[PDB]
Amino acid sequence: HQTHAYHMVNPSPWPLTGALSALLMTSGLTMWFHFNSMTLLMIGLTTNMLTMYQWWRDVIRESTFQGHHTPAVQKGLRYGMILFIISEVLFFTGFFWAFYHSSLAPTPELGGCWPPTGIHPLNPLEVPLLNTSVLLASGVSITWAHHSLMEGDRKHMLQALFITITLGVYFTLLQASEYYEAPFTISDGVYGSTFFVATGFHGLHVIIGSTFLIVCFFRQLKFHFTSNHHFGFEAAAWYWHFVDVVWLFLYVSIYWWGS
Amino acid sequence: STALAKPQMRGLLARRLRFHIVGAFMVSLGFATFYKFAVAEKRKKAYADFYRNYDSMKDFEEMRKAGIFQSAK
Amino acid sequence: KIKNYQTAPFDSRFPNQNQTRNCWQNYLDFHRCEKAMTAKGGDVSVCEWYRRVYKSLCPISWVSTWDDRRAEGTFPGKI
Amino acid sequence: ITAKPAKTPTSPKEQAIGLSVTFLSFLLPAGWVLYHLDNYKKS
Amino acid sequence: SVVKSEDYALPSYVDRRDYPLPDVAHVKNLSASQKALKEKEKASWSSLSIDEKVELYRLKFKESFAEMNRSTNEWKTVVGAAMFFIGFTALLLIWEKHYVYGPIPHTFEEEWVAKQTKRMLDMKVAPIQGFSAKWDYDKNEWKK
Amino acid sequence: FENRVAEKQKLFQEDNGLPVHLKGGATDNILYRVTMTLCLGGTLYSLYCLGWASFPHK
Amino acid sequence: APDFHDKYGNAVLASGATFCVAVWVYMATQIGIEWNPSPVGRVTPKEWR
Amino acid sequence: HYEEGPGKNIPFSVENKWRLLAMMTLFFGSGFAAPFFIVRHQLLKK
Amino acid sequence: ASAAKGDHGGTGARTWRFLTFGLALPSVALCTLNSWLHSGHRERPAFIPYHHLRIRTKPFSWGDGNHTFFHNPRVNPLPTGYEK
Amino acid sequence: ASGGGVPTDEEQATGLEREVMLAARKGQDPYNILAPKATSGTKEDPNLVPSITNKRIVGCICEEDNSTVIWFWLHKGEAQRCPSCGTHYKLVPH
Amino acid sequence: MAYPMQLGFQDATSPIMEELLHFHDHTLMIVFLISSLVLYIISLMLTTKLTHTSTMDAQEVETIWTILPAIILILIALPSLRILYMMDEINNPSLTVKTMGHQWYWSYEYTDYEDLSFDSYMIPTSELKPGELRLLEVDNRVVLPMEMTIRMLVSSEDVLHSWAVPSLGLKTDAIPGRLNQTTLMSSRPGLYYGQCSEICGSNHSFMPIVLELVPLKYFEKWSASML
Amino acid sequence: HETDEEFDARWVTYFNKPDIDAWELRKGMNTLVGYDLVPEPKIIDAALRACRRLNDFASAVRILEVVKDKAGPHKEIYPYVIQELRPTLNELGISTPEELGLDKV
Amino acid sequence: MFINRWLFSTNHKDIGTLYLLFGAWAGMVGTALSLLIRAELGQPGTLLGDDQIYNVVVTAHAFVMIFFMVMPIMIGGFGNWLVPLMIGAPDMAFPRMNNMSFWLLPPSFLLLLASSMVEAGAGTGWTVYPPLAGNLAHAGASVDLTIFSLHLAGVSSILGAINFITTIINMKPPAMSQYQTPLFVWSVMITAVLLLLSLPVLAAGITMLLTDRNLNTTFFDPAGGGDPILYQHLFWFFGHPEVYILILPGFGMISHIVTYYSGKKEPFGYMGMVWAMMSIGFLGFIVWAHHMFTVGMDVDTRAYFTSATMIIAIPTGVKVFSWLATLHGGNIKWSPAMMWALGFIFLFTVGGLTGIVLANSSLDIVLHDTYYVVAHFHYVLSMGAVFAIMGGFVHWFPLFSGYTLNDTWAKIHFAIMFVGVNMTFFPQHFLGLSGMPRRYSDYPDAYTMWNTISSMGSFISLTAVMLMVFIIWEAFASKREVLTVDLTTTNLEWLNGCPPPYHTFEEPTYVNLK
Ligand SMILES: CCCCCCCCCCCCCCCCCC(=O)OCC(COC(=O)CCCCCCCCCCCCCCCCC)OC(=O)CCCCCCCCCCCCCCCCC
Ligand code: HEA
Ligand SMILES: CCCCC/C=C\C/C=C/C/C=C\C/C=C\CCCC(=O)O[C@H](COC(=O)CCCCCCCCCCCCCCCCC)COP(=O)(O)OCCN
Ligand SMILES: CCCCCC/C=C\CCCCCCCCCC(=O)O[C@H](COC(=O)CCCCCCCCCCCCCCC)COP(=O)(O)OC[C@@H](O)CO
Ligand SMILES: CCCCCCCCCCO[C@@H]1O[C@H](CO)[C@@H](O[C@H]2O[C@H](CO)[C@@H](O)[C@H](O)[C@H]2O)[C@H](O)[C@H]1O
Ligand code: CUA
Ligand SMILES: [Cu+2]
Ligand SMILES: [Mg+2]
Ligand code: NA
Ligand code: NA
Ligand SMILES: [Zn+2]
Repeated sequence: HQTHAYHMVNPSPWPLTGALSALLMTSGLTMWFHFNSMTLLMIGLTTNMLTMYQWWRDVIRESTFQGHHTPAVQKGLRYGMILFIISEVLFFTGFFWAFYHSSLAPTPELGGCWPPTGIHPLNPLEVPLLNTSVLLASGVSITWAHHSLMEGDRKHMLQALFITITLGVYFTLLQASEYYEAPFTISDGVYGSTFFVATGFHGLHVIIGSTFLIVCFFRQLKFHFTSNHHFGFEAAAWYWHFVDVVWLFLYVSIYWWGS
Repeated sequence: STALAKPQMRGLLARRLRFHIVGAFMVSLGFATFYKFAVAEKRKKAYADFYRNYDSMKDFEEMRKAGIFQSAK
Repeated sequence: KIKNYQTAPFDSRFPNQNQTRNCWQNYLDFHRCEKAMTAKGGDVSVCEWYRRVYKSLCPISWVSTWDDRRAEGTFPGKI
Repeated sequence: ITAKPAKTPTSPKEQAIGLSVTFLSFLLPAGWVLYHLDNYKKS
Repeated sequence: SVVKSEDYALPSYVDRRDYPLPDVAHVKNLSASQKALKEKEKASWSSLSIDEKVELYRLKFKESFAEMNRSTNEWKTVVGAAMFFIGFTALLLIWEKHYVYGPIPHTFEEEWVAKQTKRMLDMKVAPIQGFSAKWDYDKNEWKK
Repeated sequence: FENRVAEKQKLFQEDNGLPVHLKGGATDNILYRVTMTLCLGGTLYSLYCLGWASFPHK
Repeated sequence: APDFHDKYGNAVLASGATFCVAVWVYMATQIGIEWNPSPVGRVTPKEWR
Repeated sequence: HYEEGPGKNIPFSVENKWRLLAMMTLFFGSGFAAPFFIVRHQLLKK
Repeated sequence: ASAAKGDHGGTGARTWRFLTFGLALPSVALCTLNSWLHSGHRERPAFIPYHHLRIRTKPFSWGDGNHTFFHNPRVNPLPTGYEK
Repeated sequence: ASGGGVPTDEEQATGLEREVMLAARKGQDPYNILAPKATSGTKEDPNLVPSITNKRIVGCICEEDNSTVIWFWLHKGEAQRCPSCGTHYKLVPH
Repeated sequence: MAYPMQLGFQDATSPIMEELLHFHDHTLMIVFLISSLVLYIISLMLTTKLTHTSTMDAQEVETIWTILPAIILILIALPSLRILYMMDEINNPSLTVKTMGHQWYWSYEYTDYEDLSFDSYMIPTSELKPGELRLLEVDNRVVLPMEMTIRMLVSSEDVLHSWAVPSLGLKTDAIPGRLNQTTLMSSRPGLYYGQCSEICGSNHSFMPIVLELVPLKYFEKWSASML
Repeated sequence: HETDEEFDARWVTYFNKPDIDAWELRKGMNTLVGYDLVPEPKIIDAALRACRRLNDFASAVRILEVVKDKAGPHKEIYPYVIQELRPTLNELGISTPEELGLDKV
Repeated sequence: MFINRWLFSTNHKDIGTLYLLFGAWAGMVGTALSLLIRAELGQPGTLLGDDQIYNVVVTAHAFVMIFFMVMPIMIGGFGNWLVPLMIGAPDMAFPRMNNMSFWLLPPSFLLLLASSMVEAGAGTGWTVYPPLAGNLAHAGASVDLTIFSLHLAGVSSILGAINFITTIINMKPPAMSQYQTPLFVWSVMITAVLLLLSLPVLAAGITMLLTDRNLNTTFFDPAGGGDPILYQHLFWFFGHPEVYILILPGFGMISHIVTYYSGKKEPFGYMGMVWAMMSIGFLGFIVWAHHMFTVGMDVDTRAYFTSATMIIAIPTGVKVFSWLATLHGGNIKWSPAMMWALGFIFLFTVGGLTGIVLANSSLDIVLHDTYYVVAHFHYVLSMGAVFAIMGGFVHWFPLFSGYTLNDTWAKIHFAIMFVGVNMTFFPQHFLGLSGMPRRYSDYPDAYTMWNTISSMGSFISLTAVMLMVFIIWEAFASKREVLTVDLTTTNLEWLNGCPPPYHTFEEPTYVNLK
């Protein structure tokens, strides 16, 4: 028997299934891009979802059900999440770098101007402003959710978290609509390239963040969270704030300053 | 017989170090010049001596007559 | 005036290794000048300098591509 | 470090075998490929 | 004497010139005569014989300083074997030259090199120090 | 909803030697088998795809 | 008791050195390797044009 | 639990030195051989 | 800045709910209204076959290889112009 | 405006998390979350090292801010001393 | 060009290359000083039976280990940056020449007056004339006036290449959509060789550069004849 | 940082403690040989008498060996130290490593 | 049981062992590729008769040595084995995610090998610059498989970096501050911070290349207003921290080895060593454009990158002189690991000094993309990393295995390797100074002599590698079991015996605060 507070994890198949899912998704994208076929990719996506589901299921089992999350284990997970978020910030930094590189020194092929000749940018005061109010509002409602949880208030936690998720969905649907309405495309030179890749990765993170919030919502429904122990919720909240802040930088840089 | 005299017994390592670091330095400063005198100054003099009375047109003429050029027969 | 033209002179607007914009600017200047002069029924030959400079600096393929695109109506610079 | 005498001693003869087998495992396949390089081009 | 794997956590014996007095005696268990010797050691050491003094030393320690610090002939084996394998490498290089490599380009033929050498001198390759500087253009020969 | 955490705590703390990924019961075993079969089968298929793609169809 | 090095050290050293020198000298000089050394003081320049 | 101790904390057997030799030969040998066979493969493609 | 609001006595759930319903959601409602007026079709841009736009270096891995993923017939011309 | 429905740690914490929580309430540290405070470390006043077995590794930071830690097995029986500073440690099993 | 068994730089063809040679001598002297000092000290540490294994105080000696290297770096940086800024000074060229990299050959454009352009390909080994250099000769050399400041403009019409002539101290990457500028001035007539210096595919090894430096009058007649 | 004399006096006092135990004897010698010095005869004398109070002849011989070892290539140091210690060696009946043949490889 | 233990591991030792096996196998692949390189160059003319294949071999050589040999061995192998033991931790913070970092690597390696088997391979250089790496000059799957291989390796190391940072910050004894952790632990921490920040930038860059190749983006394509030079910035923004990533755990092991075989309880100037690694890690983020001195950058930018790059010599010098000061007064044990460490110190110094030569942008104009750069990094990186790895391997082999190596054989191996690597790489300085470009399958005739010698050298190192395998076989064949190890008081990783039990520190160490 151990006399430290750390978690020795049962031998697990999910790292291997996760790694194999990565092989399948990447070889699958290769197959899709070059050999006109989607089979490998679909299998990879499926095994990836299965891996994530069972892995995080087990983390819930280990914590809520088995009590392995001592304060020391929880503290480790805090560092882990913070460090993951930092890595995601640097990933976006590479796309912001690409945006500023292209837009600050527009080449002659673009007309030597930004936005390029033939590009008609979206009005940042229209749906992009709406998007901004939506994610900012969702940062307020998620903070309400956190305080309700800490104060032991089940109903208001659920209501605030539901509002936050609804806003996440609203942003996602607004963005999908704006993608369809946009008169420029990903193939419209470096303007389209930077716009859609940067906002597209952001949109993906909004979807991931929303999903994580939905997971917390159902765990809350099932009474998993105590008023003091709820790291899955914290963290979905940190990740959500991260997604808000990335949006603000996108809005200021690409939509506003780059228009 | 006679007794043996008392030798130095303390800081033998530090005393060895003190002695040899000066030698480590003196190689360097003594050497410094070897690359300097034998390579660097030699090079400066070679370039100076080469160009002092260098006649580029004469050099060209010799090259031209040797048949090396596409543009000059 | 400045005939005896040897090559494009140093231009303090473009003092660095990347000379792309120098070529570009002079190309634009020449064709803008030609258009302005023709609009006013004037002497195009006052524009000659910009032509000499861009001819000196610009790769032949760039000039050729730009000329094709002006004729096509797809030149992205303002003239 | 100190250690026990070998539980299963590897004699000079056994070492020669292990060494030779090891060297051949690297040399023979690569040697085969390199020897036949001209055959791969002329095919 | 006999050190066991399962004893790893216990203070152990070592012979090390920078740790002269190790944590345990070399020999822990004592025979009847060895016990009597340790008793004798409690009286004046002048009454101990040289043999008894050596035996007491050998109970406490394994090797002496002179023993543990002795030089060896290992360098001969190391340097000799290294040279053997470096020599073996040349056999692989001979094999490679014979069986893998074909002819090198015609430009290395003696007459080519002579003509190319003249052309390099004609174009004054490295005329300050490197190449043509070593040719005497007046005497039509390599400088001495 | 009723708070049933205590029931889950009892189930997952049962002294049955099962690893956490199978401790929910028979459904864990099925889902595990489906996942590993898709991964291993998919990996074999990726290798086949590599073999196919490694050779020209001029 | 004499160890491996006491018994065989001298022989390993002598044979190793002799073998190494011989095979490298042979490889370097006898199998047609073209080292392409400097022409300086070696090659007589020849009319090319 | 698992076997612990020398020769037991590894995914390969060292119970027989000759079987081990064969396995290490195949293991390091396959890695060393692979680039030569990749080159051969590419040359044979045209 | 202190915004212009000014609450602080204890940062609790009640305050954050007050902000959610009193500031955050009303801002969304306002922006939603604002968008619901500047909606409607902005005229489609006249087609010019600019070489820096409608890039095709490799066919897309869907459809006929020539349509972008969220292709909108109304406003996204192909390299050859707007669809018939 | 505000009801309950969220369980507390007191009600719902289980397994090792609960043990740590209950022991902390008693001012006890069976899972080694806290650094023990040193005694004077004499033979009369040795540092008391709890263990669930008959030996435990001690690390001794001989002087404040030493970067070097001195490590050794402390065995059941008479007090042992740090081989660097000589401060005394004694195993108290359990 | 390089010659067999060469150890150092090709002889300088331009004053800037001469500067680089002396600066390299200076730096390599320092490099030799440090590497030998380290080797000497290491051997010293390892050649005594005398021991001292108790804690050693670090701060006094670390001052020396930081300050002296800092001083040495300044002694390298000072002449290093002098040459950098001299390389960059305004010099007023008499001529502009463009070069475009291609897979796998160089083209040259001299368009100050007339439209002169041509391609420059490696002479295949089987076609070398007696005495010519394997992998280095081209069919059409870059003829240029000696003793004159020339502006070279470098770009590419496909992948990256890099236009280099070591004996002039030149290497300028050739990047599509970009026009990189360098200056060229030869103190001497002759033939000066270089090789593509950015990996550009399967014939990267086989697209060399040959400059032919001759008097202006010869350059002018060659230019005219190349139209 | 204290004189040579104060350093030596401290060490003399260390080994002179009447009821010095085996652990303290080992700790002392093992610490002392870490320093950049060969210990003065008076330190060694005190350490040898501690060996006597601890009824440990072998450690006395070992202490003499480590004196020789700490001197390194300075071959004059050990014969001098032995010289200075001879009355103590004679008084306590301590044989040197050489007299015991323990200097043989 | 086999599958549970070796495929489903949550144990830092076993996962460490997996990484060491993977890295060793990769080392054989990378070595074979290096020999093919030197075979092509071993005489003038063409050996392979296919320079696309040559370029593919060069490219794969680099990726294999960096991503599959060095990083897995140092961080995955020694990091996993040693870090938890050195801080008395029962395992890594995330022992299951740790296992995925490992298992991502065989698929990553499979993608790289697939890239080389399909079409004509990725003959791009390990830099993968567009437009050469674009969909016109490299049409088809090869470059995309290379990008995906890098994605997987990237994810593996990013998650590993999160694991190491968390473990090192969170899982020390409560009394142990960060200034009481051994230098190797520091070196892994700092390396992990560099990975965490740098790899996502690379991921962004290669993703943009992937979309240029497949989704008609034009990040790097001037036709759409893109810029090939943007890719270079993104790549080298990762790529310089990466070279420090490759050496840092090496500095850490070197500090332990030198301390140990000097018979010291501690390295000289511990806080200076910590300071030096952190300074190097920091400065490593602000120098990347020294890889781009010939792309056409402004003069002031060149002056800045020259100056910032040279400054790194200062903290690096502190480490070199502190190793020397660690040796000073040591009871020197001439073990094979000590020889590797001593070889490391001198070869690293040589390569670092040629780095200082290259930092000078004016000189780099003439040296960029020549064999002088190849010589620089095979000293500082290739020899530095390999010698630190071999030192660490010989030193800790008895800990990991419970068996001893034959020290004489190991000394013979070091000797052959030392001769081989210097014969191979030293003459490449002359080739670079005299103007021979890198990434060439053939050279003007003047360069023959040094290329011939260099290729002969490469065969000497081949003999050493073959011998290394035999030596490991001989250890496992003979089964000499470890008894006692010296200096356990200052080398905690040995204190649980050899090999340590599956579970160590189930009861944590006792450390009081005083
Ligand atoms: C391998 C073939 C060598 C061929 C040498 C040709 C002989 C010179 C011609 C005889 C002279 C004939 C006249 C021709 C002069 C041309 C000089 C010139 O125009 O141009 C300048 C030259 C000048 O350089 C030389 O002059 C080469 C000398 C080598 C430096 C010392 C290294 C040790 C010797 C090398 C052999 C061992 C190889 C193992 C490598 C060891 C790693 C350094 O080119 C360089 O810049 C070389 C680049 C080296 C930079 C790395 C720093 C190395 C530091 C190590 C110090 C080790 C301490 C020794 C102690 C060493 C003990 C370990
Ligand atoms: C282990 C990996 C490693 C390390 C540690 C380094 C260390 C350094 N490197 Fe290197 N380098 C690479 C691996 C590494 N390098 C690789 C792989 C490439 C090319 C990649 C490619 O193109 O494929 C490269 C390329 C590279 C270039 C680009 C050259 C070009 O492509 O044109 C430059 C230029 O500045 C550079 C400089 C430096 C410097 C200044 C250091 C310094 O950190 C070194 C500092 C150390 C010392 C200086 C020695 C010790 C110090 C003393 C004894 C103190 C006293 C000394 C002085 C006062 C000078 N390196
Ligand atoms: C509502 C916003 C949410 C986005 C959800 C939409 C689906 C795409 C997936 C999102 C992931 C984002 C990044 C992938 C890059 C491209 C997609 C960018 C977002 C997007 O969806 O852009 C669309 C194009 O999508 C396209 O090409 C479709 C191409 C789809 C395949 C993507 C290729 C896979 C890329 C590999 C990712 C690498 C990940 C690296 C991980 C780092 C490891 C360290 C825009 O449509 P359009 O018709 O051109 O213009 C509008 C005209 N009316
Ligand atoms: C189109 C979509 C396809 C892309 C695939 C991605 C899909 C979406 C994934 C959404 C993320 C869901 C994560 C759910 C994790 C649930 C498990 C959990 O939250 O576990 C918690 C621990 O936190 C923890 O591990 C924290 C674990 C944090 C996980 C981090 C989540 C981010 C993952 C992003 C992955 C891809 C991003 C990169 C894309 C480029 C458990 O501890 P507590 O909550 O304190 O409970 C204990 C109390 O009950 C005791 O009283
Ligand atoms: C960079 C890596 C360096 C590798 C160095 C390799 C050193 C040599 C190892 C021996 O390799 C063998 O050599 C034989 C020739 O000596 C080949 O037989 C070939 O030649 C024989 C004689 O001509 C015939 O009997 C065989 O059929 C024919 O396969 C054989 O295939 C090959 O395995
Ligand atoms: Cu063109 Cu390399
Ligand atoms: Cu760098
Ligand atoms: Mg380059
Ligand atoms: Na909280
Ligand atoms: Na070749
Ligand atoms: Zn202590």
